[PDB]
Amino acid sequence: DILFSKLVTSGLGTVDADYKKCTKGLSIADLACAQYYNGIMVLPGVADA
Amino acid sequence: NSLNHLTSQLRQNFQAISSSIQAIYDRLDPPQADQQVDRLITGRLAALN
Amino acid sequence: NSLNHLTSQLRQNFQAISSSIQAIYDRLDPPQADQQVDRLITGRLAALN
Amino acid sequence: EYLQITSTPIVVDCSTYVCNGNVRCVELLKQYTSACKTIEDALRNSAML
Amino acid sequence: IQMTQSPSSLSASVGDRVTITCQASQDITTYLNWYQQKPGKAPKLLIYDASNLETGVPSRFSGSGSGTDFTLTISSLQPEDIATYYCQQYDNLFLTFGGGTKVEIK
Amino acid sequence: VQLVESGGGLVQPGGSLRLSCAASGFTFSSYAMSWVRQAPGKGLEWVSAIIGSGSNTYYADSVKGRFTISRDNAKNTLYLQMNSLRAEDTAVYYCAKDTTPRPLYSSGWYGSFDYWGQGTPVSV
Amino acid sequence: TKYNIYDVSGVGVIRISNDTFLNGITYTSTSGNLLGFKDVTNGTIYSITPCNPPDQLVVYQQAVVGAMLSENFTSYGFSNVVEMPKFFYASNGTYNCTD
Amino acid sequence: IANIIYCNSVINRLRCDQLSFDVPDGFYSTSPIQPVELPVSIVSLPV
Amino acid sequence: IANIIYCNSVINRLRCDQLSFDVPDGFYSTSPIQPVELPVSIVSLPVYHKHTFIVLYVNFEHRRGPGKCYNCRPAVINITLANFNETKGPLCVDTSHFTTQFVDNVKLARWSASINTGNCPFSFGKVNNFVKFGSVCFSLKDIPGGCAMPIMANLVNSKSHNIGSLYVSWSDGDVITGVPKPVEGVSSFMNVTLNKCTKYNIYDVSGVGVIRISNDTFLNGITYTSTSGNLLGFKDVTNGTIYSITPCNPPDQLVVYQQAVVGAMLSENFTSYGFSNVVEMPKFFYASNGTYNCTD
Amino acid sequence: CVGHSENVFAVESGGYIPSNFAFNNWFLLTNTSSVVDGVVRSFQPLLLNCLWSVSGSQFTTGFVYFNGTGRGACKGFYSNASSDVIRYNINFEENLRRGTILFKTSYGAVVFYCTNNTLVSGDAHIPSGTVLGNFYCFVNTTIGNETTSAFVGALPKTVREFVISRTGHFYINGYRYFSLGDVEAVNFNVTNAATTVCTVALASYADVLVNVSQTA
Ligand SMILES: *[C@@H]1O[C@H](CO)[C@@H](O[C@@H]2O[C@H](CO)[C@@H](O[C@@H]3O[C@H](CO[C@H]4O[C@H](CO)[C@@H](O)[C@H](O)[C@@H]4O)[C@@H](O)[C@H](O[C@H]4O[C@H](CO)[C@@H](O)[C@H](O)[C@@H]4O)[C@@H]3O)[C@H](O)[C@H]2NC(C)=O)[C@H](O)[C@H]1NC(C)=O
Ligand SMILES: *[C@@H]1O[C@H](CO)[C@@H](O[C@@H]2O[C@H](CO)[C@@H](O[C@@H]3O[C@H](CO)[C@@H](O)[C@H](O[C@H]4O[C@H](CO)[C@@H](O)[C@H](O)[C@@H]4O)[C@@H]3O)[C@H](O)[C@H]2NC(C)=O)[C@H](O)[C@H]1NC(C)=O
Ligand SMILES: *[C@@H]1O[C@H](CO)[C@@H](O[C@@H]2O[C@H](CO)[C@@H](O[C@@H]3O[C@H](CO)[C@@H](O)[C@H](O)[C@@H]3O)[C@H](O)[C@H]2NC(C)=O)[C@H](O)[C@H]1NC(C)=O
Ligand SMILES: *[C@@H]1O[C@H](CO)[C@@H](O[C@@H]2O[C@H](CO)[C@@H](O[C@@H]3O[C@H](CO)[C@@H](O)[C@H](O)[C@@H]3O)[C@H](O)[C@H]2NC(C)=O)[C@H](O)[C@H]1NC(C)=O
Ligand SMILES: *[C@@H]1O[C@H](CO)[C@@H](O[C@@H]2O[C@H](CO)[C@@H](O)[C@H](O)[C@H]2NC(C)=O)[C@H](O)[C@H]1NC(C)=O
Ligand SMILES: *[C@@H]1O[C@H](CO)[C@@H](O[C@@H]2O[C@H](CO)[C@@H](O)[C@H](O)[C@H]2NC(C)=O)[C@H](O)[C@H]1NC(C)=O
Ligand SMILES: *[C@@H]1O[C@H](CO)[C@@H](O[C@@H]2O[C@H](CO)[C@@H](O)[C@H](O)[C@H]2NC(C)=O)[C@H](O)[C@H]1NC(C)=O
Ligand SMILES: *[C@@H]1O[C@H](CO)[C@@H](O[C@@H]2O[C@H](CO)[C@@H](O)[C@H](O)[C@H]2NC(C)=O)[C@H](O)[C@H]1NC(C)=O
Ligand SMILES: *[C@@H]1O[C@H](CO)[C@@H](O[C@@H]2O[C@H](CO)[C@@H](O)[C@H](O)[C@H]2NC(C)=O)[C@H](O)[C@H]1NC(C)=O
Ligand SMILES: *[C@@H]1O[C@H](CO)[C@@H](O[C@@H]2O[C@H](CO)[C@@H](O)[C@H](O)[C@H]2NC(C)=O)[C@H](O)[C@H]1NC(C)=O
Ligand SMILES: *[C@@H]1O[C@H](CO)[C@@H](O[C@@H]2O[C@H](CO)[C@@H](O)[C@H](O)[C@H]2NC(C)=O)[C@H](O)[C@H]1NC(C)=O
Ligand SMILES: *[C@@H]1O[C@H](CO)[C@@H](O[C@@H]2O[C@H](CO)[C@@H](O)[C@H](O)[C@H]2NC(C)=O)[C@H](O)[C@H]1NC(C)=O
Ligand SMILES: *[C@@H]1O[C@H](CO)[C@@H](O[C@@H]2O[C@H](CO)[C@@H](O)[C@H](O)[C@H]2NC(C)=O)[C@H](O)[C@H]1NC(C)=O
Ligand SMILES: *[C@@H]1O[C@H](CO)[C@@H](O[C@@H]2O[C@H](CO)[C@@H](O)[C@H](O)[C@H]2NC(C)=O)[C@H](O)[C@H]1NC(C)=O
Ligand SMILES: *[C@@H]1O[C@H](CO)[C@@H](O)[C@H](O)[C@H]1NC(C)=O
Ligand SMILES: *[C@@H]1O[C@H](CO)[C@@H](O)[C@H](O)[C@H]1NC(C)=O
Ligand SMILES: *[C@@H]1O[C@H](CO)[C@@H](O)[C@H](O)[C@H]1NC(C)=O
Ligand SMILES: *[C@@H]1O[C@H](CO)[C@@H](O)[C@H](O)[C@H]1NC(C)=O
Ligand SMILES: *[C@@H]1O[C@H](CO)[C@@H](O)[C@H](O)[C@H]1NC(C)=O
Ligand SMILES: *[C@@H]1O[C@H](CO)[C@@H](O)[C@H](O)[C@H]1NC(C)=O
Ligand SMILES: *[C@@H]1O[C@H](CO)[C@@H](O)[C@H](O)[C@H]1NC(C)=O
Repeated sequence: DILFSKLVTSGLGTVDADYKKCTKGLSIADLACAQYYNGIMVLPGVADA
Repeated sequence: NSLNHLTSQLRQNFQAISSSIQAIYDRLDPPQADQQVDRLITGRLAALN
Repeated sequence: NSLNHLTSQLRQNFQAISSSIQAIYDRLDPPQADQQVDRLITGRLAALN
Repeated sequence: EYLQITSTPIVVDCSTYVCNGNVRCVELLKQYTSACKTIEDALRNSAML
Repeated sequence: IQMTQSPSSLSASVGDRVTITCQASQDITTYLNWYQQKPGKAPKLLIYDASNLETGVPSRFSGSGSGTDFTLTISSLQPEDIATYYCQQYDNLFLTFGGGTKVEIK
Repeated sequence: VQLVESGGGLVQPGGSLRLSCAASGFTFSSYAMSWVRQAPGKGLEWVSAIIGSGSNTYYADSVKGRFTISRDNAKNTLYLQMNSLRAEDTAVYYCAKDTTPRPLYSSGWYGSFDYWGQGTPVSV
Repeated sequence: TKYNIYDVSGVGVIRISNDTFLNGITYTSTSGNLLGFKDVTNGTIYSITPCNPPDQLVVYQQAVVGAMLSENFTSYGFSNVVEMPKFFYASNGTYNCTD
Repeated sequence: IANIIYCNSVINRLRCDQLSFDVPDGFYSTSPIQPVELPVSIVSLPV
Repeated sequence: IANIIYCNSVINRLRCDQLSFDVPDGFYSTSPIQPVELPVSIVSLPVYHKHTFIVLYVNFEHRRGPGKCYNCRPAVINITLANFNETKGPLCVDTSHFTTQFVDNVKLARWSASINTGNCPFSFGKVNNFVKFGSVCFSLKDIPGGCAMPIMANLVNSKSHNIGSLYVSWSDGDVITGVPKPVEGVSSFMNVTLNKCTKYNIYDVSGVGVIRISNDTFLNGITYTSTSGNLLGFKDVTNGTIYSITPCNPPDQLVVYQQAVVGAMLSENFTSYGFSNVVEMPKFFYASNGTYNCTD
Repeated sequence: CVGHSENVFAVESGGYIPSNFAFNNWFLLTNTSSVVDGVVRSFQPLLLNCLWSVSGSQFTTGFVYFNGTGRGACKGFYSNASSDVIRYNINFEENLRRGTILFKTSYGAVVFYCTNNTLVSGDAHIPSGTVLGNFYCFVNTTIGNETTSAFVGALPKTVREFVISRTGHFYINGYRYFSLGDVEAVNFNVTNAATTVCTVALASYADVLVNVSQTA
């Protein structure tokens, strides 16, 4: 957790987008949903914790 | 896969009058046809890269 | 090969009236010269890629 | 010692990224017969492997 | 080019209908300016092209004329209008002004 | 828009002066400028005019050959050079701005001054 | 619907959101696409979403056996739909499987 | 002509869009077809 | 707005240029700001000289009569092209040098003429900046195979109107050239400034740089160019002296550590970027605020 | 040549220059900038029909034609058929400050001269921006009775090689300065003759790959 959280968390990077909230969208689309609208999909991490 | 992609790019016009180099010199004067052929050269070299 | 290819691509016009940025601004008005220089920017940025 | 074993996989819908869902653009895209297929297979096979 | 304005001076009561003329001794067609110089200050432009009212002066002023005869009128002479008025042609780039005309209240 | 003149003073006959007029609040290189003087208690007399570029300069005959008009578009300054002054040259000199903007590659007409400076005295 | 919102044209679906953004009347993204807008007279902020976002079809032995969806519905003719941490999945699978 | 496939079924659309009669097992992105009966919505500043 | 930084200091400018609030440790290239006022230098070979003046006169006046509408479009337009004698075809230029001049001859106040580029590869006023041609002809009527330049009539704080056009034809070449205007006193053949950043036009090559005198005794040619096409030097044809050309602001390399700039690699002797100490390395100069007594 | 005779050689069969030639005062021709260092490919007039010496070998050349007449005793392989270029190898630091070069055309006689004295050029226009007293070069054009003098330009202080093309291209030290039009023959009548000219070579264009160092 020191190397995963104490070091810079990639919140400004490749977060696997939650597609479930993008289409119903009770709020303006975030950075992850905006990428999805342009066809860019970030798949879930291969190495599950 | 790479061969079919490489050979199919010869159909592209690259905003030129036609994809056939001979069809340009048979339809435009030398000084103006050259600027059109130059688009085919740059586009096809990019395909090779 | 990579360095010579990068330095030689500066001679290309990329469909602009000239490969010299200064010669464009001496020959055209500011609003029309920007449309010509914008071609050199895109062409040269592709050379760096 | 630190060694990398994974890279966050990213896949793109070629039609959506270039046409933004415009129906007329998708018709123009089909003429680029092997353009989108090559891009999608390159990303799909690498992620699956 | 020469310009002559008549009268050289005039005086009228507040609210009257003062009229000052200018002539060009040559066909000027429509190229005439009307200026106003209050005592001790720089002039201001009132009318250009002999009839186009300027954007910062009240519609009390008006101008008309063509060819060799021109006229500037004040519909209701207010106390602020005491000044000297000039006509200036620009048909020839060696432009000339007139001799002026002075107004007075009573 | 503002115009401010400077450089007035007292000089002996035959002397010289360096009248200057600074401009601000408008694109200076787009408008022609002219100097106009008012002799004490007399009507306005046009002295000289210069277009935006500076290629064309005009002078009245009472001043022709003696004065020299100039402009520096880099720092919004209009100049007037007076040489071989005489007695009747004494007056208040105003720098004026034309009302018609013109392209810098053009040479054109003038004569509808919409803004005027405060004026500066010149005595001889 | 085809829209022209504040001189910006496009095609999409408009809905009501519960945002309270105070700045501006139009909101875009890094790609310049229109994500939403504000009604200057009514006070409500409306969101925008493309009509047909991309799905992912799963194919096995020349047949389409599943489909990852962005909403909870029985698309592509499948009968069963289940929930997953970041997407919805639909198929005629009975889930009586291990491999 | 040797054989023909109609681009009607969901599997056939993918085969037609891939320009291939056979498709290797995997995950393929696709988009639903856009409706053609589109209403018009207009919003403008009151001026 | 959450927080802001002004792009005023050297570190802040680097952060703003990098589009990020923090910068990782490393080396970052940068370029000093160019001087804002540049003198002009011109070098040209004297050739058989004859001078043609292409002059375009534009004048228009409103419909004299009962209706005096100022804002209306002008009705009658006088447009002349000097020596353009209609039936003889386009006015072609035979002289080695030529100049284009514009005479906005309207007298109405607040009305001014203008000419626009259109679909031509050059502008009317900009040809005079040493543009070469193999042939060029102007005409007031369409030339088959040429380009068109709109002529416009403008009114202050009002919408403008097209009142004609100028049609041009040309071909590439080195025989004909455009010059600003002959002025008695100035030598257009060798008039240059040294050691100062200057805009130059040297033997048909335009650019911005610094000129100095050098060693080189090269015997062949008069201009020397690099692989990219940039001009590296030239020879004065009279004396035979060769001059070098250097860019006014070559790139430097800044060193950033712990969110601050600690040093800068420079190409010359100066305490640039505010550092108070400068030393010399085998390939470059180094400037920093360091004391030079550390080990690691 | 300059008697060094390293510059006078024997043309190989076919018109090729020997591989061991020093190329002293053999300039690369160009209508633009000159290469400093590098490998470049260009069409250059380096296929010699035949070449002969003039420094110390006697037989003043006088008029030399493009079609072969007027040639000296050329060394090695020699050929007929009209050449498109005549090359004049000039000795060390010689200058065209005196003497003349005569040309012959289908429309008359032409002569190239250059001076600062307005009496030698008579009536000729000189631009309003030159330097008085500096040498400028001119040209006479004679049609039997009339002689139109005209200004053409300025030339370097010293000349190492003079090349004239059949189409009038005038190269000095490798750079084209003038274009006189079609010319049938030339005569380098310049003073200090028999010692100002080293070699003369009739040549034709050929595709070549060139090693260039320090513009040479
Ligand atoms: C400086 O700039 C000038 C611009 O004028 C350049 O001049 C051109 O130079 C090239 C050199 O290659 C010339 O092109 C050549 O033309 C020769 C002409 O001779 C034949 O062709 C014409 C056809 O109309 C006939 O009338 C004539 O009788 C001849 O039959 C050709 O000889 C050349 O190619 C031909 O011959 C060679 C022989 O070796 C063959 O190998 C070829 O395959 C081909 O058959 C070539 O075409 C061009 O004409 C010149 N133009 C002008 C206007 O002068 C200078 O070269 C340039 N200098 C530098 C250093 O670049
Ligand atoms: C393109 O042209 C350039 C310029 O001419 C040419 O480069 C030259 O190559 C030669 C040969 O390699 C270099 O000369 C060598 O330099 C050093 C000087 O200390 C010596 O060690 C060498 O001596 C050898 O040659 C002697 C005779 O000169 C022999 O006696 C001795 O035994 C040695 O073998 C040798 O001279 C020369 O320095 C460069 N020139 C320059 C200016 O750099 C290049 O080779 C050409 N390339 C092609 C592909 O044509
Ligand atoms: C349209 O505008 C042009 C340009 O101003 C007018 O041409 C000008 O016409 C006048 C009168 O003929 C010319 O003045 C005279 O010129 C000759 C020069 O030889 C001279 O003998 C006279 O002393 C007098 O100055 C003026 O030069 C001429 N300008 C040009 C550039 O041609 C034209 O007349 C106008 N046409 C209409 C219908 O309005
Ligand atoms: C190129 O042609 C010109 C024009 O002929 C030659 O220039 C000089 O021209 C004048 C007038 O035609 C010649 O006449 C002589 O002029 C002088 C001065 O008046 C006088 O001394 C003589 O009585 C006679 O009239 C003059 O001969 C001629 N100059 C020379 C030096 O001969 C010019 O010479 C021609 N170029 C060459 C290289 O010859
Ligand atoms: C707008 O509605 C959304 C509905 O998702 C609200 O977001 C949820 O907020 C609750 C607490 O109110 C959280 O427990 C949920 O986890 C949130 N949703 C998600 C998807 O994470 C949001 O709070 C509402 N906002 C306003 C201003 O009304
Ligand atoms: C997907 O849709 C189904 C059907 O509406 C939802 O299932 C119902 O969920 C509600 C609570 O939201 C329960 O009370 C019902 O008993 C559920 N089952 C049925 C058969 O109606 C399901 O919750 C939805 N899931 C999401 C994530 O939206
Ligand atoms: C998934 O299962 C559904 C179950 O409804 C299948 O739907 C049937 O499709 C056929 C045609 O193939 C229709 O005639 C039937 O009416 C449908 N419903 C039923 C209840 O049988 C569907 O085909 C299946 N899809 C796949 C790809 O296996
Ligand atoms: C596409 O058509 C070609 C031509 O029929 C097929 O290739 C032939 O298939 C038969 C099958 O019996 C083979 O015996 C032949 O040798 C093949 N070649 C030729 C030249 O006849 C091909 O199989 C078809 N492919 C698909 C995917 O439909
Ligand atoms: C070299 O160029 C400079 C700059 O253009 C010339 O100086 C100009 O000379 C004229 C005539 O005296 C002045 O009106 C200009 O104002 C001067 N320009 C500047 C920037 O000072 C100079 O005359 C040119 N010629 C030579 C031979 O040096
Ligand atoms: C670089 O510039 C610095 C500062 O001008 C030079 O510093 C002094 O210069 C004198 C004269 O050359 C030397 O004798 C001193 O020893 C130098 N002192 C210091 C403290 O540096 C320096 O010599 C210059 N170097 C070069 C190579 O130009
Ligand atoms: C390096 O040291 C110099 C010494 O001159 C510092 O210069 C001072 O900088 C401050 C602002 O930070 C000015 O107010 C002073 O006037 C400057 N001079 C002096 C003599 O104190 C400089 O700040 C230091 N720079 C770095 C990057 O460490
Ligand atoms: C080479 O060209 C010349 C010029 O056309 C030919 O003509 C001879 O030229 C010489 C010298 O001018 C004269 O003496 C002769 O009288 C000319 N002869 C003729 C028939 O006109 C010359 O013959 C040509 N030589 C070759 C071999 O073609
Ligand atoms: C023409 O140019 C020559 C260039 O040499 C000038 O002649 C020189 O004049 C100076 C004195 O001013 C003498 O010291 C030189 O010896 C002269 N040169 C030679 C080669 O003897 C000449 O004055 C110039 N002007 C005219 C009108 O002929
Ligand atoms: C080449 O130059 C020499 C030197 O001027 C010329 O020889 C003179 O020619 C004229 C011709 O009329 C004679 O009057 C002189 O007596 C000659 N001698 C000297 C010593 O100058 C020679 O003729 C010129 N060549 C040509 C073809 O005109
Ligand atoms: C906007 O307010 C109006 C007027 O009360 C109402 O008709 C409309 O439905 C409202 N819409 C929203 C999203 O509040
Ligand atoms: C489900 O799987 C089990 C083994 O895990 C198998 O025995 C059984 O037959 C399957 N089907 C049902 C309906 O239970
Ligand atoms: C103008 O063109 C006419 C019409 O052909 C022609 O007769 C005349 O010579 C030309 N020249 C002048 C000076 O008008
Ligand atoms: C100029 O002279 C020599 C010869 O080219 C050269 O080696 C030297 O480095 C140059 N001079 C200077 C002062 O840099
Ligand atoms: C050319 O020569 C003169 C005279 O020798 C010399 O002073 C000058 O520096 C040189 N350069 C130029 C550009 O005049
Ligand atoms: C240099 O560093 C050493 C080691 O830390 C220290 O002892 C010494 O005092 C320092 N000297 C100076 C002049 O800073
Ligand atoms: C050239 O022609 C001359 C005259 O006919 C002849 O003597 C000579 O041998 C010829 N040379 C060649 C190479 O044809």
